[PDB]
Amino acid sequence: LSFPRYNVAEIVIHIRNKILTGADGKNLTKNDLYPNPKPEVLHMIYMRALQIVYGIRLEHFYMMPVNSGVMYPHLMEGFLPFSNLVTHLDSFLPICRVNDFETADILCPKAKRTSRFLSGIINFIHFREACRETYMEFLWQYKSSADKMQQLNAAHQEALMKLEIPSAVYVAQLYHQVSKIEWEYECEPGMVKGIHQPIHLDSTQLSRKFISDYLWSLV
Amino acid sequence: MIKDPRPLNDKAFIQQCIRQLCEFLTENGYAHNVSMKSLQAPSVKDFLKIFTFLYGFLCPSYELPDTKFEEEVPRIFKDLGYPFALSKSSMYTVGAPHTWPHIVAALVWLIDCIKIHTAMKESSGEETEDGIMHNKLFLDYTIKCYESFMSGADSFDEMNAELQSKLKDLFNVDAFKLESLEAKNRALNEQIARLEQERSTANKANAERLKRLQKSADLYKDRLGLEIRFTNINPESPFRKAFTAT
Repeated sequence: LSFPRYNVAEIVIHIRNKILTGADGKNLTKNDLYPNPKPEVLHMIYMRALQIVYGIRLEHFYMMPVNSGVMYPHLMEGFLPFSNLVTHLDSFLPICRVNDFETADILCPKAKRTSRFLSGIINFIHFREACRETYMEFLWQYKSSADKMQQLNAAHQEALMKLEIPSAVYVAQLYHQVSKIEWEYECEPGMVKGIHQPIHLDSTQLSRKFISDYLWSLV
Repeated sequence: MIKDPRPLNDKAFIQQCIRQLCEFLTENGYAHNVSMKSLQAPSVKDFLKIFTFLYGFLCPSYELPDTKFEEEVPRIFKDLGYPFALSKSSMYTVGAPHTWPHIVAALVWLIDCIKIHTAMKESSGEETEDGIMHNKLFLDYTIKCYESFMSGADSFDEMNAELQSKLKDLFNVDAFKLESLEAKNRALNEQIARLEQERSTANKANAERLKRLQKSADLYKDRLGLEIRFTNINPESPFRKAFTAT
């Protein structure tokens, strides 16, 4: 495979569609591409391409580096684009399957060469478009299941953080121990019944004191 | 930026431009002797050597065509974005008294370009307008896909696998690691509902057994006539055989 080679006419359409936006796209014609490409137009195109592929602000191409040391910063504006183009374009065109891009191509664009470079860029743009679809699908499968692990740590650490008589017994036990008796609760509707020997007293036909005395006489 | 903001008539201004030219050559290894004296009025020959040297920093291994230098040099300046025209004839007379001031200015402008370039070489985007986040990763993937596509395709499973692996690490999520906590956090919820049931059976088995031990306490207090927190010792008046003998 070498990449498909568009004719100038088709190159304008693809650039309008994918690279140049609004007024910049509208103004593009075959004329500023062939037979004498226009450096200013090509600069615009390469900058846009780089901004799309790498995410680079247009600003970044017009930046005056720190202790520059230049006499007249403002006489420098025409040169600035170039400096920043070169470095990125050396890396980017190989990716587009172009291996013979040279600074002359930025400074003084030739017809047949820039046509081939533009097709290289355009074809890569279509390919990544296809790659974007599948990447984004994968990036909503993993980041969505990351949301399902946020909620799975919300319900797990909350329910891990929630997990993170000595007066009535001794009174009721002394009765049982010192007397050595226990009631049967089958004491009819009135009588008293229990075990010590079996104790069986009527209580309707017996005094309270008689019952007390009979119980303590066995202790 | 036409206009000439530069006072090309000021001898001090030119001499200073000459000095920069001199300094840059001497300090960046120009192979030929230069000095303030030798740069007051260079020949076309020496000029062409100096220019070839300087432009060399922007176009490595540049050499000028053996003919039509009067056209090349100005064209080169134009393409670099030099705001002021260099006439075909000034090229023929570079070091002459009405020419050198204009040329040396151009050279000093060329030196600034070089300084700019030189700098943006030593000192050296993960969000995209399409909506791609982690662009460096996506680029890495797209590039690898393209190279494969380059050769044979039309599958990118090596790439998709590697991408999947990198996404696993970046997010720490697996179809297993998510599922593991799914039953792991469900396991303690039933256990919590079960620990709730112990504490719920502990409330009814306490309030019913304390209501049952009080009735037995009343039954012992009535039968034996003994209260602890005595009766029936022939009075039923409040107060064993030591109490019965009094």
